[PDB]
Amino acid sequence: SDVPYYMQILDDKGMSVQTALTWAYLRPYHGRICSGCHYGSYRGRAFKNIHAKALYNWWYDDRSHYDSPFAFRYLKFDNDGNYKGVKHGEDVVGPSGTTSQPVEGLTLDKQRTVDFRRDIQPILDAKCAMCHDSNNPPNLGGGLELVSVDGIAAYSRAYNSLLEPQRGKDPNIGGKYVNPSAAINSLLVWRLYEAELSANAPREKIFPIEGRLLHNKFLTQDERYAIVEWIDLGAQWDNIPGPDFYPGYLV
Amino acid sequence: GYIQGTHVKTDLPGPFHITMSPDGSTLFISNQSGHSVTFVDARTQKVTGEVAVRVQPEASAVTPDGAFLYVCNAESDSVSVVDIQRKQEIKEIKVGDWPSGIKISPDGKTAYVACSGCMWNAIDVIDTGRMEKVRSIYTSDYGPRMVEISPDGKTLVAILDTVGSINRSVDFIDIASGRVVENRVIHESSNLRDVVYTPDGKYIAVTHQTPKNWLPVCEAENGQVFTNNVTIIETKAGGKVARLPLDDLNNYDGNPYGMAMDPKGKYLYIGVRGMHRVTILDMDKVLGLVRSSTQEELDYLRDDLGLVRDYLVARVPTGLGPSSVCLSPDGKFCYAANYFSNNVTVIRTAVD
Ligand code: HEC
Ligand code: HEC
Ligand SMILES: [Ca+2]
Ligand SMILES: [Ca+2]
Ligand SMILES: [Cl-]
Ligand SMILES: [Mg+2]
Ligand SMILES: [Xe]
Ligand SMILES: [Xe]
Repeated sequence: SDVPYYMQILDDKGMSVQTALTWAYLRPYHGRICSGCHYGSYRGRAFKNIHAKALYNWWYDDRSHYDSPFAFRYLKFDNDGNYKGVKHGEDVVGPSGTTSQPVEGLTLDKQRTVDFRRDIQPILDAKCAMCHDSNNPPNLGGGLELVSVDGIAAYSRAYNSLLEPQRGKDPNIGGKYVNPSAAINSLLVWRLYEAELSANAPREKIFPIEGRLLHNKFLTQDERYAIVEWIDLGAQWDNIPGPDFYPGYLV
Repeated sequence: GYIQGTHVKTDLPGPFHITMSPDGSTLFISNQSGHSVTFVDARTQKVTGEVAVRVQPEASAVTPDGAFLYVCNAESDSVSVVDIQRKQEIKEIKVGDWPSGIKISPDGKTAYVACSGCMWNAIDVIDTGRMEKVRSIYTSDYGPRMVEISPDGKTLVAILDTVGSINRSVDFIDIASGRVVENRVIHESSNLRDVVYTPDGKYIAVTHQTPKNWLPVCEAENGQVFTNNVTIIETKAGGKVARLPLDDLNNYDGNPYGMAMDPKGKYLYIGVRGMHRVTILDMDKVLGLVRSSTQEELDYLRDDLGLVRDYLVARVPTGLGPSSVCLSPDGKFCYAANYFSNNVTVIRTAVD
């Protein structure tokens, strides 16, 4: 509570179908209800009468403030990559008995994010850059070495490649291989899962009919979903606030 | 001297061409109206002599050691062998009609001469030891304008500029074999003035124009009649042929002629004869565009009039009629030969 946040509804593959773009905040001990996902219950429409299961998962105990579960850190998937369920992290916690559920994610120090340099880039170096060079777009090689563009060196080759815009496409939607805050709409994710994930096609020709290569078996589930999380987070480069030890802009 | 195609005399040299010694100490300028070749010291930038050759030279090539200069005499239908140190022509070998260009093999053992006569298709080979024509390599079509030899030295391309043809092609020759392996057609092209190789030999660049012949002649806007283009061809078997625009919407480069390739292949230099300027392009952005685009997308991008600004480094003011350009071995300087102004423009490149 007392922190800015928003939310994303997810499918069985754990990708965001719809993102809520705004900044929501909760006061301590407070709680907030909504009829739907931008249904208009908080804008132009009366609350629809709905009897929900979640209502019984909220507060059932007289000795507790809230019996509702805290946000889980990880996910577990089955062998096919479908969503199996939610998984606890190592942040678990005075403390009193004022809630029934385990206390998770209240430590600001240990709150997890996906950083391209620390997380994605090594995966790219290991499983990708071998076959991808200047001669085979996108160019994922070069490691973490910064690339100067218009007199400014910020990110690496792989980041510059993946975030490259596409002709005839709104950059607010996405680029060639990447759609910020939509993984399901990203061509990269389309190829990594080797399927058409959404009703929005990134471009006209996607899967080559000649010399095609299946990319779905190149990554483990953790790596691939790490990329998915990275894209759904807005596909940043430096996710650690303030100056850090990881490669970046320096003068 | 005579103005080309006329009996009228002129005192002006009228340089049609320029090249440079592999050691970069000397510039050799072919004077079309002067019927001679001007020697220029690169360091002091002043003329060290003028060597008389046969009548109307349009081209020249230097041996790897730099002890000899092979000059193409167009109307004499010949090739002059000149001693560089002695500043004297030591021989005349005679070839097919209108050599427009000549190139020396990497080993320096052989010189290839493109015969540009309208009804003439030939590439004449010349042994440097015999100092004489050996045989002739017949191209796929008429009027080869210029040739180029790979850094490999095992392959020879010839741009075929063919009168009365909309589709104009490029021939690939196997030097050891001595005949045509493949012919690649540039569609809707005309006036191909040059062909150059990338240092890695994976690409070739060709300057030309794209006419629209099948359309009424009405306005000058949006390149309704002529657009000006540079084409990059992948030397790979089944490689892409990418026709790219040289023009802005309201600004065109008239009749691109000469080309100079950066030693490390970073930049491309294009002499623009009509607009009297040198167009410098970024080759990593161009080739980057070629590799990352399909054939369809490139074919569509050929008519994009805003595309140039992506890969265009500069357009540099020059003298009148810069028909040819050349580079120093370090690639830090680009020289452009101006016919009408009778001079040479020296350009400091982006390389530092
Ligand atoms: C060699 C076995 C490769 C490895 C390792 C990786 N990729 Fe690849 N990729 C390879 C080929 C031969 C091709 C050609 C097109 C095809 O679909 O086969 C590709 C293409 C891609 C693409 C599509 C590019 C486009 O359509 O514009 C993407 C998005 C891509 N590759 C990404 C990618 C990633 C993330 C990799 C690490 C898991 C990776 N590639 C490895 C060959 C090889
Ligand atoms: C699905 C994702 C949800 C859910 C579960 C909730 N919201 Fe709402 N929300 C959503 C979208 C797509 C948008 C607009 C995004 C955009 O314009 O780009 C919003 C917006 C808001 C706002 C801003 C004002 C407005 O647009 O009406 C507020 C405030 C807001 N949402 C609050 C809110 C509340 C109280 C919810 C109950 C938990 C809630 N959101 C859920 C999508 C979604
Ligand atoms: Ca930081
Ligand atoms: Ca003749
Ligand atoms: Cl709602
Ligand atoms: Mg008009
Ligand atoms: Xe929200
Ligand atoms: Xe210019």
